[PDB]
Amino acid sequence: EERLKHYLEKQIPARDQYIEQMEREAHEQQVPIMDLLGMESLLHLLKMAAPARILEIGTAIGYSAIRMAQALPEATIVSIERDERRYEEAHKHVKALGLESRIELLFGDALQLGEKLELYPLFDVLFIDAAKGQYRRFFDMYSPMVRPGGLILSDNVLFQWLLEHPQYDTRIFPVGDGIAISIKR
Amino acid sequence: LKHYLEKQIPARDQYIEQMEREAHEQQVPIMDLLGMESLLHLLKMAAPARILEIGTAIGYSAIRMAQALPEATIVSIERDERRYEEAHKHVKALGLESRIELLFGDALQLGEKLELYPLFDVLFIDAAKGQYRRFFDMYSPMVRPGGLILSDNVLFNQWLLEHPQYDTRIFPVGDGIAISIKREEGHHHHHH
Ligand SMILES: [Mg+2]
Ligand SMILES: [Zn+2]
Ligand SMILES: [Zn+2]
Ligand SMILES: [Zn+2]
Ligand SMILES: [Zn+2]
Ligand SMILES: [Zn+2]
Ligand SMILES: [Zn+2]
Ligand SMILES: [Zn+2]
Ligand SMILES: [Zn+2]
Repeated sequence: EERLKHYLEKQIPARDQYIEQMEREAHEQQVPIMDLLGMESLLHLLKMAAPARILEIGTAIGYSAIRMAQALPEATIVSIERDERRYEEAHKHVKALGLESRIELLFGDALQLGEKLELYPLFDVLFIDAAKGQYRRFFDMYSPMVRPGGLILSDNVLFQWLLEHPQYDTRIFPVGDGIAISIKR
Repeated sequence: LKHYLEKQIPARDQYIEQMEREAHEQQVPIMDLLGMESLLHLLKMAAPARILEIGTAIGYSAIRMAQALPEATIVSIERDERRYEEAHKHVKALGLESRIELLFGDALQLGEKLELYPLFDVLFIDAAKGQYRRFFDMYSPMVRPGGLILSDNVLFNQWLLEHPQYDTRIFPVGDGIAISIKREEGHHHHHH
């Protein structure tokens, strides 16, 4: 509701000038990114969970990975990105902010990166956007890489096997178009 | 979407359901069901070991948190003698006495007692109950860095939002829940 959203949106502080330009670039180049309010909510949920390690599927231009790394200065992010041009942009944006060492960008097809990643230590958080497709495939491949007690955040989940998945305690939260928060048993 | 979220509620133990109807029929402060379910999920996500609550009422929130977090301990403070006695019986009913410690007293008079306890991961207070700000100031130093202060009934706030030692956001669930995350000479002047 506009009243409530006006109230909640006035609470959003300014980002780094470089980050605000990234937001403009994404709009200009029709690259979806999370809305400012949804993003502040997600970053707050992550701060509450206090993760050391985050795996994100679908880097795009690196906006979400950079926002997370900046909000969680002691976390490390691994982010997977298909395409070279978005991947290339993302790499430069990460480097621009000196975040190479805390954001590992993997290029490219998450489907043939799972063999690499299974030698990594378990992740505290997995972030997947159901809207980028192959949702069931990435959940299956990467959920085993999340620690017990850990979180899978599924953006756009409703846009049932998840909700009824025996190993996960799942609830949908009103962030953006609905985000599933699944806590691993 | 918002209609789907409206219905997102699993059945509670019959005894808990009876406590809910009782709170309603007897007009005892109780967290609304959708806010409660969201709060419990956020707590599970944060995995706190030690929770302090100011305002036990009849023990509904203490009980539901203890049930959601089987490893955690809860300390809860209530000033109304009738409510405290009822809460104590409900806690006993459910076999939860070893994990829920109920204190009868005025929280604003119990600071020195509570200082003795180990730091809490979560402080739960109610923006709709009296003395909210005094409770915040008094008990926030008893929360660990990185810990949470959760405030119920925040929408249905400037001082809270700009209080320096906390990173606070308001979540639009139930009646509004604020989640505040705790941040980490004289003659001497001669000679130096
Ligand atoms: Mg309420
Ligand atoms: Zn750029
Ligand atoms: Zn390939
Ligand atoms: Zn929408
Ligand atoms: Zn009524
Ligand atoms: Zn839950
Ligand atoms: Zn009763
Ligand atoms: Zn204060
Ligand atoms: Zn209400």
